[PDB]
Amino acid sequence: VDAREMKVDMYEKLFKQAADLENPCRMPGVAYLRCLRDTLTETQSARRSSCL
Amino acid sequence: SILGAEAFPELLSKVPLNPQMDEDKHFNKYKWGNEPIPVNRRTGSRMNSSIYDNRNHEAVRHPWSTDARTFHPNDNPEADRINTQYSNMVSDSFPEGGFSDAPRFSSNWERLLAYHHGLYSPEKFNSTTKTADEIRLAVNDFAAKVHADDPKNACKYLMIEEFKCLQSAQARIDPQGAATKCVKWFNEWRQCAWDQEKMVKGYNYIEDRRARKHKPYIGAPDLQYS
Amino acid sequence: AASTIPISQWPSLLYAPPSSPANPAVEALPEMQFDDLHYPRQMLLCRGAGYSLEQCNRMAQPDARVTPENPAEKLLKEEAVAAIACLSQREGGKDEQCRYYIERMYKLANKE
Amino acid sequence: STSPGLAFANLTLLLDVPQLPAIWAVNAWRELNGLFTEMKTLAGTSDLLYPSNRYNPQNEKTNRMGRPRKYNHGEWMFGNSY
Amino acid sequence: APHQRAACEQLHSEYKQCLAKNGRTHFSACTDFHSKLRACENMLGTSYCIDEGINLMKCTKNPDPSFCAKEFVAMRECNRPQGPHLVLSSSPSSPPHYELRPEVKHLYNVDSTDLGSAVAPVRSKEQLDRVADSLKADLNLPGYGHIPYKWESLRPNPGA
Amino acid sequence: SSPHMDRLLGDLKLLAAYDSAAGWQEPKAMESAFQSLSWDDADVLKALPQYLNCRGEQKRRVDFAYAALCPRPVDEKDPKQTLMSLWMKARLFSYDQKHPFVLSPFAA
Amino acid sequence: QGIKTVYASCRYRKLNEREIISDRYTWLHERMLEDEVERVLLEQVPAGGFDKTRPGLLLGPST
Ligand SMILES: CCCCCCCCCCCCCCCCCC(=O)OC[C@H](COP(=O)([O-])OCC(O)COP(=O)([O-])OC[C@@H](COC(=O)CCCCCCCCCCCCCCCCC)OC(=O)CCCCCCCCCCCCCCCCC)OC(=O)CCCCCCCCCCCCCCCCC
Ligand SMILES: CCCCCCCCCCCCO[C@@H]1O[C@H](CO)[C@@H](O[C@H]2O[C@H](CO)[C@@H](O)[C@H](O)[C@H]2O)[C@H](O)[C@H]1O
Ligand SMILES: CCCCCCCCCCCCO[C@@H]1O[C@H](CO)[C@@H](O[C@H]2O[C@H](CO)[C@@H](O)[C@H](O)[C@H]2O)[C@H](O)[C@H]1O
Repeated sequence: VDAREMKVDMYEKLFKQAADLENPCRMPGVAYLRCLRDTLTETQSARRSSCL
Repeated sequence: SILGAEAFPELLSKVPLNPQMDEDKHFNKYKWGNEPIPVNRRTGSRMNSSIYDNRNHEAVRHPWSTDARTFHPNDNPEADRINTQYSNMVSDSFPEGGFSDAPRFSSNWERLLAYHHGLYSPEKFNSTTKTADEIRLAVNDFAAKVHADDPKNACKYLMIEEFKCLQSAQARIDPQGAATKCVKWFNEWRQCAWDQEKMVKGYNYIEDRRARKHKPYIGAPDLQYS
Repeated sequence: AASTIPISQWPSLLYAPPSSPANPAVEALPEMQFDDLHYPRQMLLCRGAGYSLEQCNRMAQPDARVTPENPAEKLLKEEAVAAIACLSQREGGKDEQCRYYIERMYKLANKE
Repeated sequence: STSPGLAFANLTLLLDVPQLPAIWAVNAWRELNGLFTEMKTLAGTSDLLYPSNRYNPQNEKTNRMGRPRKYNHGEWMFGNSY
Repeated sequence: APHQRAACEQLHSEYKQCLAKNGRTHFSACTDFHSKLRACENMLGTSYCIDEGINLMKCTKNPDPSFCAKEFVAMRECNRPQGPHLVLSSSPSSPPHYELRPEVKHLYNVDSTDLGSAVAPVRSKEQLDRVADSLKADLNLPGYGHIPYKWESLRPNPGA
Repeated sequence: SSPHMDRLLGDLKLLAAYDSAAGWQEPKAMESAFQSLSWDDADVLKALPQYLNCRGEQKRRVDFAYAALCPRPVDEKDPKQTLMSLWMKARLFSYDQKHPFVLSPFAA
Repeated sequence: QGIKTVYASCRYRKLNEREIISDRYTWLHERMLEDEVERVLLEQVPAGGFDKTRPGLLLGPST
């Protein structure tokens, strides 16, 4: 779970440096990664239904 | 067939849209009269401002030919400024119709070259001032986007404030002048970023023992600080 | 009396303007919104989903995220209709002909 | 006895000599808090304690600034993450 | 051999679990596993950072004035999957150097692989003079050392 | 010969005049503006109660257009402002139910 | 005060040592987590690695 948290933090850092607030895909990307943070302690099968 | 019969009620009923129209058409429906906005405040050109510039109070030089008569800010305003709305306040520092320094390029490659060297942006040169409503709409949209980006962020309202100050100072047309106003909020955001990182990642230091003369006087209170 | 507002005080002037005979809702000034990105964003999302331009234009709808509506239009409906009737009959309320309805509305909204 | 010229000293005395008991009490309380902190440190702690600091909230689940520890859900071969 | 690979991965996870359970003070209990882990390494070409972890654990309880920095960086570079990017050069020369592997040189902003000595310089009047002279030459500022007013005194340098 | 256009532009000018006179503290001018605001239009009068009960897509179109022309939120307490807003919205509703609005830049 | 200061000097020395080693252990923890993430990511690399000569996504013609 610690490494999952680290992976999600890496994704968020990379994507936030890449996409600025004027970018349209920023809000969806940040929302999806926030859902991953919400659903770290889960399996991919259970996480898909919620983050789709 | 006359043109525009029902379209000038301001003329039929002697309604002035502004005190300048009232004074011109002699409707005399403004009790306080009209102090005309002079021409040097109605239009003009961009100028240098700092006293540590040699060409201070001189017009900015461009690749194209431009009128060098400058916009003069209101340095000695009257005491009573009956309209203290943004509409009447903005005229003291910028012209509402924009500056008179815009180009009409004879070719497209001149435009390209000016942009490439950093001497032209249409955002900057073919544009008016923004109205208070426009500023507020922009600020509120930006605030919504930032809140969506992260609610649990302490630097949120500081970022919103630097955006607000840039918009109010009309950074589209006077970016250097506006940055001079907004870099303080940028600095505060820069501080809040570290204060948040150090709270998230626990960073602290060994504080030294209390000094012998922490209190200047024995009867003085030593107010405790976190 | 009305003194000049320097440029540093304009951000507070935008959201706490001075008093006028026709003021706005200062509590709702942070809620006024009008998105210039609404239709571009809609088109981008639909074309990314895979629709055609005609399908996108048929599915397009105007923004609901705009400035909210005045509640007076739903609460003071009959009073406003009567005031507008009076105005249409009496030439815009010249020489105080719709004062009845306007005063009723003002009292209802203000309550001292 | 007294005089108008001694109003400074009179006021200062009247207002400050009653505070000396409280000042000494504050000093004693500080020494006792230091003693207890040092006894706790000798007993042992998971994370360290800063002696001359106002508040030390750090524990297994809490940072040295009162927030939850990041990456503290699992266990680590080298033991504590700090 | 995938059966053996999975068995060794399970053994390594078991070793990590035991080590975490015991803690970094009591680490001499898990000398059981080195017997098998070294064989795993020799068989699969794998490394498990055993010596580095043990040396770090031993050092941090009886620390060096360096505060075990070389042990820390050694463990960090061993635990990388593809191998260490940064290593400590082995020398007959007195001072050791930090060195960078060539196959990862394109990831780092360096002209060469030598990232300098692994110990700080020693205090020397001569080195300080050298550095100051070099900086003066690079700056090339006419005006350095000019004294427009000096307190009138028999001493050459009044005060200092 | 162009009554809809003419009355629209006149209404907008009178709204601007009302706002300016409010900023400059001019009750005479702003009451003149209120009085000159085309209250004798049968089409808009007929469309007012229709707007007050419309719902959904038409209402959203008209709200979008009104927020374009006049995005500032009027004070809920000032009936003159409320009434001018209602009048402008009814005018736009009439225009929309005769010929609907096409607000998107993408169109063909 | 001198006795207290001697004791405090000893305690502060020990505390400085502990603080340095604690911060370095935290650093190592984070780096080891990064290494685990990288080890998992390298499994997603296709057989034979990446074609570093070409673009991953070709997003237009070249006529
Ligand atoms: C009548 C009264 C008696 C008159 C004599 C009094 C003066 C005696 C001393 C004379 C010798 C001075 C040295 C001259 C050589 C050149 C050097 C020099 O000039 O520099 C000093 C100074 C300039 O300083 P500078 O330009 O920066 O030069 C470099 C530094 O000075 C020096 O370099 P530095 O900065 O690195 O040195 C720092 C440090 C280095 O030195 C030290 O650190 C130690 C120095 C102190 C030594 C202590 C004594 C040693 C004791 C050891 C033994 C102990 C045990 C035994 C004793 C126990 C004690 C009981 O300290 C000093 O050097 C201090 C120097 C003191 C200057 C003299 C101060 C007195 C000013 C004149 C007073 C006038 C009184 C009223 C006159 C009334 C007459 C009408 O020039 C003067 O001092 C001018 C002296 C002029 C004498 C005037 C006499 C009056 C004549 C009447 C004329 C009428 C017109 C006057 C106008 C008004 C009239 C009404
Ligand atoms: C040739 C013979 C040579 C003989 C040498 C004699 C050595 C004398 C050394 C005494 C030095 C003591 O130094 C002084 O002591 C006190 C406590 O006692 C310290 O402590 C004091 O200040 C610090 C903070 O400022 C705190 O600990 C505390 O507020 C106070 O007690 C001082 O920080 C230190 O400056
Ligand atoms: C009955 C108990 C003992 C009675 C005697 C009371 C007299 C004490 C007064 C001495 C002056 C105290 O002034 C100051 O207070 C405390 C120690 O007390 C120290 O303060 C510092 O060390 C103490 C450790 O005890 C910490 O709790 C404190 O956070 C830190 O600021 C300072 O180094 C000292 O300069």
